[PDB]
Amino acid sequence: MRECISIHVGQAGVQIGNACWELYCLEHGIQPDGQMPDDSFNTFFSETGAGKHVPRAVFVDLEPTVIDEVRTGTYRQLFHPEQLITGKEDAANNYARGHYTIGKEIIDLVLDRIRKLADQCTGLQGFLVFHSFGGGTGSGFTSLLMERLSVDYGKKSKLEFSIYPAPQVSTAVVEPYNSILTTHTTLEHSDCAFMVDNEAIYDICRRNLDIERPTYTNLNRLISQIVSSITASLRFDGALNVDLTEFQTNLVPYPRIHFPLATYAPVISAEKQLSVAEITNACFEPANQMVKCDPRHGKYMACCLLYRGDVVPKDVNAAIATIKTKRSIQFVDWCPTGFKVGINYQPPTVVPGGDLAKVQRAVCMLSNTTAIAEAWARLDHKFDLMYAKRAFVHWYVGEGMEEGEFSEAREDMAALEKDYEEVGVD
Amino acid sequence: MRECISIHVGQAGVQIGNACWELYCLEHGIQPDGQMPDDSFNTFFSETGAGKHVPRAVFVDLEPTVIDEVRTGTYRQLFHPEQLITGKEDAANNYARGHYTIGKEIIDLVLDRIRKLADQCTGLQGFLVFHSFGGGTGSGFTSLLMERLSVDYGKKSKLEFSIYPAPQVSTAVVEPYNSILTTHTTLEHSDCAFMVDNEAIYDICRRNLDIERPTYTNLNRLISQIVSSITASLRFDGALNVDLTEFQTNLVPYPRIHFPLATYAPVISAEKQLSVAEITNACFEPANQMVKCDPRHGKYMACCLLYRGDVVPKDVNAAIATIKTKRSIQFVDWCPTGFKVGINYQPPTVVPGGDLAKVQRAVCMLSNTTAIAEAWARLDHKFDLMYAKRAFVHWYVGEGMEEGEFSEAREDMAALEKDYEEVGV
Amino acid sequence: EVIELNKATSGQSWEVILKPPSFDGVPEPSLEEIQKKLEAAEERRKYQEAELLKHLAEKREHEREVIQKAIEENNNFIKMAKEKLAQKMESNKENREAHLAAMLERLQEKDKHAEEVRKNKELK
Amino acid sequence: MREIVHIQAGQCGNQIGAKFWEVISDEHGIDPTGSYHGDSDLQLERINVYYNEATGNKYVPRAILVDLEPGTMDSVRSGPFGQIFRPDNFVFGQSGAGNNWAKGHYTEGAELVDSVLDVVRKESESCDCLQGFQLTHSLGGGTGSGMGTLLISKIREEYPDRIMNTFSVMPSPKVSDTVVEPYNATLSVHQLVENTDETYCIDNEALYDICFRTLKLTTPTYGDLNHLVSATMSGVTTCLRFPGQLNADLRKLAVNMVPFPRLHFFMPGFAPLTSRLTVPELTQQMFDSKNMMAACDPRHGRYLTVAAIFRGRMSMKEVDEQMLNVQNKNSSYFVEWIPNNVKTAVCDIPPRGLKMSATFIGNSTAIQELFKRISEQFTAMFRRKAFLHWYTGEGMDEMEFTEAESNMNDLVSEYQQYQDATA
Amino acid sequence: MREIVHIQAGQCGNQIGAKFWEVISDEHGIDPTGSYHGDSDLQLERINVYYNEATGNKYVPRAILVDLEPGTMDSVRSGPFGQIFRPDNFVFGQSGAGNNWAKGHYTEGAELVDSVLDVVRKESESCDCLQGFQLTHSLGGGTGSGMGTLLISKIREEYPDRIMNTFSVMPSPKVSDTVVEPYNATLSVHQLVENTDETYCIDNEALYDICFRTLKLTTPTYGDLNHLVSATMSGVTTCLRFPGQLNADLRKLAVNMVPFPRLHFFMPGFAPLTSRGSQQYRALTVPELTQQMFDSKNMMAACDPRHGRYLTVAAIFRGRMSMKEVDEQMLNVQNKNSSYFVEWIPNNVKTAVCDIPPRGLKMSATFIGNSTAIQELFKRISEQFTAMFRRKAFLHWYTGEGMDEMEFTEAESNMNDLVSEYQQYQDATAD
Ligand SMILES: Nc1nc2c(ncn2[C@@H]2O[C@H](COP(=O)(O)OP(=O)(O)OP(=O)(O)O)[C@@H](O)[C@H]2O)c(=O)[nH]1
Ligand SMILES: Nc1nc2c(ncn2[C@@H]2O[C@H](COP(=O)(O)OP(=O)(O)OP(=O)(O)O)[C@@H](O)[C@H]2O)c(=O)[nH]1
Ligand SMILES: Nc1nc2c(ncn2[C@@H]2O[C@H](COP(=O)(O)OP(=O)(O)OP(=O)(O)O)[C@@H](O)[C@H]2O)c(=O)[nH]1
Ligand SMILES: COc1ccc2c(c1)NC(=O)CN2c1nc(N2CCOCC2)nc2c1CCC2
Ligand SMILES: COc1ccc2c(c1)NC(=O)CN2c1nc(N2CCOCC2)nc2c1CCC2
Ligand SMILES: Nc1nc2c(ncn2[C@@H]2O[C@H](COP(=O)(O)OP(=O)(O)O)[C@@H](O)[C@H]2O)c(=O)[nH]1
Ligand SMILES: [Mg+2]
Repeated sequence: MRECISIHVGQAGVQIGNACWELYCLEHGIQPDGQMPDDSFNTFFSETGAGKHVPRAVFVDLEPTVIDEVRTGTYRQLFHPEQLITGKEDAANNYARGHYTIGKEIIDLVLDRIRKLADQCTGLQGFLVFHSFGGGTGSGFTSLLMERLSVDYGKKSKLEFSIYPAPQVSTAVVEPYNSILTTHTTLEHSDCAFMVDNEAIYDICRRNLDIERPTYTNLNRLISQIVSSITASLRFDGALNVDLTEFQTNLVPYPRIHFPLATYAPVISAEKQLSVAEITNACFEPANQMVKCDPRHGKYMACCLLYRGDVVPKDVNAAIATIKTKRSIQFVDWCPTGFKVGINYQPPTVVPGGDLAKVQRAVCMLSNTTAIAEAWARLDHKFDLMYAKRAFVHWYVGEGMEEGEFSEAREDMAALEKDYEEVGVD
Repeated sequence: MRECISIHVGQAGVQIGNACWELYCLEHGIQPDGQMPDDSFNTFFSETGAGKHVPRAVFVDLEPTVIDEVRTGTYRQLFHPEQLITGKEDAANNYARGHYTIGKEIIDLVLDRIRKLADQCTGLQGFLVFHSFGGGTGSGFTSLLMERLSVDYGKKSKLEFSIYPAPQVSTAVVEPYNSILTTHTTLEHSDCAFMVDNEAIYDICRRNLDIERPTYTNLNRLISQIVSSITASLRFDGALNVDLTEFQTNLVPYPRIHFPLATYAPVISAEKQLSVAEITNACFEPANQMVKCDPRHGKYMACCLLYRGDVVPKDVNAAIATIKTKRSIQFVDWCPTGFKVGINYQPPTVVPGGDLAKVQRAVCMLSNTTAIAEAWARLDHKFDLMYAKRAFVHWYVGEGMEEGEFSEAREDMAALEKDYEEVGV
Repeated sequence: EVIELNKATSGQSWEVILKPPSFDGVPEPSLEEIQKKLEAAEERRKYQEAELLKHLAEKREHEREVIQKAIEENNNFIKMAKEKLAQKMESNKENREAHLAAMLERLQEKDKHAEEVRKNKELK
Repeated sequence: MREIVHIQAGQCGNQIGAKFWEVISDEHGIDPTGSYHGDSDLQLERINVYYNEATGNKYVPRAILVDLEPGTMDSVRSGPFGQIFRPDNFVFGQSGAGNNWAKGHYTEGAELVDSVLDVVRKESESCDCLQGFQLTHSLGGGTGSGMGTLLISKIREEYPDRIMNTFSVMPSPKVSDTVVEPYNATLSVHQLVENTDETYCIDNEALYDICFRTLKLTTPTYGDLNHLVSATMSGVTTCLRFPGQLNADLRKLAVNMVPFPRLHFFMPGFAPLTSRLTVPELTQQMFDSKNMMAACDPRHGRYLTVAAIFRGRMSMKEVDEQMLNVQNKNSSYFVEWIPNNVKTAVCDIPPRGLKMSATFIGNSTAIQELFKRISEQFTAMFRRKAFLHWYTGEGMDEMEFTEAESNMNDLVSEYQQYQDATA
Repeated sequence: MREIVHIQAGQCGNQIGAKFWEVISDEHGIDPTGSYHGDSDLQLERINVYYNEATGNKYVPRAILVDLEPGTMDSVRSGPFGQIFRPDNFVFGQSGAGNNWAKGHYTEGAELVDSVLDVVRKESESCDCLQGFQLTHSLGGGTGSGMGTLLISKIREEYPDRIMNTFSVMPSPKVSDTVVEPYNATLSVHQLVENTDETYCIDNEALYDICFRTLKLTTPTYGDLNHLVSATMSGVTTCLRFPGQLNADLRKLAVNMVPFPRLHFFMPGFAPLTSRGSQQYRALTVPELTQQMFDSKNMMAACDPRHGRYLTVAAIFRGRMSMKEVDEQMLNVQNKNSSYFVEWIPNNVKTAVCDIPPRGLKMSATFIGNSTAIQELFKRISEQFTAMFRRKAFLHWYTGEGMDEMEFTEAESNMNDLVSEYQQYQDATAD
């Protein structure tokens, strides 16, 4: 009942999958072989007759090296081999290769495996798709995947967790091309996309966690907490619960305007208790935003607050009532009430040997703000700098794409930027 | 014999019937089991092969809790199940539901039970019909029943005892509608109708009995005394009003104007002996009428004094002579100015343990005055206030009544008002 | 003026007249009709109930039309996603094979030129 | 007319529904095992209005518990009186309504509604004489709102001659759970105008304000709000449940309270207000806006009709005196073309923990304020078509939205029309 | 993307190619008999990129050795690691091409090239996931330049979807007196512009200048120049050969480094500069290493990077050092020298750090730059070409083998076009 299938695409998607699924096992007491000494963890784990609990998940990558670490690592018995899908060549940072040249050779196998996972669900809620914007696979193969999911599953809910690129940690120059191209093609196929900015997570790990040079493992374990807060409503039986369709209904005022901003608090050094009020106020501070942008520059269209741990509804009410009085937190004309509140009572769990401290309560806020448009403007501007000279476009054209797709993607992004302006007018 | 059959329709008619039949049993010596240790009481009671005496009565109420007051009450062995007609849903305060929806479903059953009683009479006089103006069943079903009795018993007299609404005890906002609807439909089918104004009864209980908030039992006990005075000469070998026909003769010169005013005295608290002259004077005090109205605003057409108990003709004529001297009692031109007097020697009787004290002499005056039209005018006014906005009309139409029946019923009451006026000048 | 009327075992009655009248004299539905009126109201009841039920059945069919319309929107979404995906994939395939073929055609033209260079040498 | 069949739908419907059955089970002397352990037989003379009599001296509520999501009903099973309900009367789907009216009313609700009607139909057939139906739900959510009104519609088609009665909770931004409450409520109000006979307007706006302003509860929770709802629901059903000289039932209430069919939205009121007292002051609460469970000021309009119920030991003469004195001093707030439009009952059994109480059921033209407040929130969202695609995606036309708001603004105008009518 | 097939052609090709194999074999723990005697698994994690695994737990370079002159490969077999190569992968003709491009490309070279393709196909078909090909060769002679470019285009025909990469040694009058070398280089550059994806420009002019001016070598030999070549080749292939945070491969390099297909000639740089077989008394610091990115003295092509702008840069740092400090120095050389980076390719410098330093040095830095200043190298070649071509000097050496004048005019136009488009992008504005 109420199953959610998770799909992890490319290096970023797969490595974040590792952090999340590890965290899920700890949260539910599932050992690395699937055995375990509230039934709603079944939305994310099927069960074999042997009492083995198996993630309802596919890992896909076009080259095998990252997924080979899953196949030989701690949780190598958690997944069935057929869930871990790899080709030979990767997309070489090229959307066109991830979407056509290389991606076409493995897409049917992936859809066959997903179709088998769907056959095991009695009330499939939808799909959660994890990927980066900037990679050749994360961008090109995810676009192909989303389009094929629309054919096979119609309007069945599809939500994304997307890594927005950061120069610091990036290793490709064409990332602004891959970003705009996958955003254009995926836009009409996705119901809701939770964007995560690697730069913001990088900065939070330096400031709050005293880590000089955060590694992907630092970033991914922090990203795991956010992902866990969001899916905790689906995996546990709590006081106030939020399912996939409620996320969409309450965060997405127009089909294209579907990019909520995540914020998580508290992020506390393990080597270093915050109240419901304090952690709620933290979600509206621009430093704790999982995407670099300034919400004071914009208007809120919807706030979804997801509490976990030792949190009573009275304190959330008093916390949100304070928020409603801050004039520097501005909501659009056409939104008489913008708050949706989830409370799950199992505290956040942290991986032993990790940098995050154990806390008795935490909150994750998903807000839909016009201020997200700043992150689109930053991306579009990098795209224009290169595109005005057609720098690197020959690599995409060489794989069969036309230049018309580039301008059609870029003009879709300009329309998107102008939509954010229009929904903010009074 | 001169049998009369009593029909009690709706909660008010049933509960007042209970109070009347208990009082009749006390007056005639009939125990609650039906046994009994002047044979005129056979006009109101039949007799079974077990020697039990049975009220010649039918009770109609579509709410079984009310009829259960009869079949489990103190006097329950008096009645046979074929006399108690009940159903599932009552008329929900809606004349149209009682008249059209319920009445079409039960009228044949009800006439069948009445026919069974009538087949036991050798000289059926007619019917005494007890019912409310304001209830949906008392108003809606009664009026259907009176139409059908006019068909099935064309030459039989029909008298009514009608409970006129008072807001103090009323439970329904639409009682003015039901009152006009049932008066319109019943008017040409009744011979003589004694209206009992719940507010008048309520005030007599507060003032004369020192009851702060009278109950239905308080009201019904006092009403039973008036009914008893009116029927006393049917159930005993009296001299005045000895058959139902004599009521129309002595009180109703004009068939449409058939609504006599009853005045009763004395009403004395059991917690606490008046003369013939005092109780005679009390008959001419509006605080003792059964309907609130001012006879100074009208003219009498007929006037009967019904004495009970220790009353001597010399004392009566003396009392009347004193009244004509000090008061001006205005009869219409075409009627003689005077009274028909009867004495019934049977002493007035009260329920043991109740709030009415037992007296040695009592009197009931029945007068046909044009003043009683004020009671219709009060009712007509409330009707007009609601009907001008068509308030609540859709509940009546929803039961298959036509809106225009409101208008027709209201015109008839205007015509009744104009009749009372033209007679009175 | 007192005029006795009657005497009986349980009472007596007379008439007291205080003045004679000024003026001498007094100034001036069948079973089928009832049943037809009751039946008429019954038909009006039933007609109203039938009109209520017909409005409710009209809303049952709107609900069916709403539910079907959503199913048609889903099927047309599927149908247009599928035709656009196949169109994109075919145009890309053609384009890519065309780039590859042009690249081989140019290298083969170099190959013909090499044979012409080798011919020119023996010719001299 | 004895038996009422009670239905509670969605999260709010089941939370206040549960508290209702708790409160009146206490009053009627029923413990959670269904055993009677009370002191008086007034508690049992009309207990069959709401309870079925089982075999083992047991009383089971005639209640049907509905939701598209199992979570909330598992919580009531675990609540205080959770074991008093018939196990086969829980009817719950799995996927939820998504806070979406169109999902509860069309696609998702349609899949569960015939399972509910089979349980309704089994409860109806074991009734000697079915008085009608009593539904508790919110208008702002997806299940109670959308599926509740679908349920009302289907029950009307199958029992068109029975009274349909709802306790309907109106949303307020002050204690919201979803951003589309204005859509969900306006689509439901349109259904209730057409298909219910009597609706008690329970306004979360007013519940919040009572808790914050008179009860000094600086942060009200649903528990605080539902304590007011349960006190009100016990008060309005008093005359249904306890024997009195008024043989009150659901049809008689409609006949005497509803002068025109569309105008069947009642303002409930309660005194005294309490968190978790003389006769004259009780009668004056009738015009105290602070005591109204709908966020309307009765002195902003006129009462068409009023029912008042007094509970506790007190002088029936002193009650009728002060009721008439309130009516006369306040004559300008009653319509003069419905004579005698206030009816009073007194019942000697007080609610738990109170010695004397008063409860008012008013049909006031000031209820137009509640609907105007929903209309303005609807219009602010709908003029930008905010969140509309989640309803069109369920197959709804935009025209359903405009028709439902036109109908609600018409209701507003009709209430205005009778507020200005003169005799 | 695993295996690379290496090809070395002509004298220069086989000498720098042999040095490359000695150098990386020592970095990976392989001795002249193919046996692994190293002490770290990191040396073996990506060993397959360049080596085949043989029978006796041996490792054999995936290397094809080609020359029209038969003696050069007898010199390779004679060399330190000559025993490591597969004997069947030596492909030898009987007469060199006499510094004649047309001999290598059209006549004698064409008669040997099918034998080379025999060996190429067998190394390629045995690959599980072939990345592509790297060719070492010079542009001034006859075999490496003429036959080498013939090989490239023939291999491209059978493997059109693999990456084609070269280490190409540009001639200089300071090092060779052979007068026709500007002809051979210009004819070869024409081929490389059309048929390779990545070319490292190794300039004998710059190698001589480093040896003479910085190493104070009065008369540098090829051994002195090839020491700088082998250090650079080891440096640029570091990320192909060792496990790093980036899984670098030939295609991902091209995609990120080459914004326009023809502009694929990289300027390599190295620090520190050292003489061959010389003890290094003190290492270098991180900001020291970083500064040599703009140091014309450290460039393997005789161009001043400050005379143009970088389109893209890849820098690899080798040794034990802070990656935070590396990142701070690389940010600051960019901040202060912002005028030498095109503004319209955001984030065009990418850095890697490998903890294994090359033999002999504790720390080292290698730069791979796509700079518009590389046009000074092609201008220099083009001026030397013209000075001869205007006189038709030596043209009968080439027409005697069947060529025409027009093929010379065409290659000169193509190279002067290459120069214009480096200039176009050097002057292009973001505004
Ligand atoms: N947060 C996080 N970001 C990552 C991770 N791995 C890569 N990224 C980011 O993802 C983008 C690079 O895309 P990748 O996901 O590595 O590439 P890919 O999908 O595997 O595609 P190809 O390798 O080009 O076929 C850059 O912005 C990286 O910073 C990770 O493990 N965690
Ligand atoms: N005097 C007196 N009046 C009564 C009594 N019961 C009801 N009434 C009055 O009668 C009117 C109500 O009519 P009922 O006859 O009781 O009602 P019903 O028609 O049986 O009931 P429905 O079918 O539900 O409408 C109101 O004016 C009541 O005050 C009673 O016992 N005594
Ligand atoms: N850096 C360097 N340059 C070399 C070396 N050997 C030759 N050269 C240069 O390469 C060019 C001559 O090309 P070669 O490689 O000797 O010619 P080839 O490819 O063997 O062709 P043939 O004419 O058949 O001998 C001139 O520019 C020489 O300076 C070497 O070992 N190192
Ligand atoms: C405006 O005039 C009227 C108003 C209301 C009523 C009546 C007349 N008369 C009646 O019989 C019915 N009725 C009342 N019903 C009810 N309930 C029955 C329906 O369920 C809820 C409880 N409670 C009360 C009353 C009056 C006092 C309290
Ligand atoms: C300007 O942007 C970029 C520049 C270069 C690269 C990338 C982006 N990203 C990448 O994955 C590849 N890559 C690099 N490749 C390589 N080699 C692979 C091909 O053989 C030679 C070694 N060496 C290095 C890098 C960066 C550090 C040294
Ligand atoms: N008074 C009250 N209101 C509630 C309660 N629960 C939810 N609500 C209100 O109900 C509306 C949301 O509807 P809900 O019942 O949770 O959604 P549903 O389960 O889809 O029917 C909002 O207006 C909430 O404020 C409750 O327990 N008491
Ligand atoms: Mg990858």
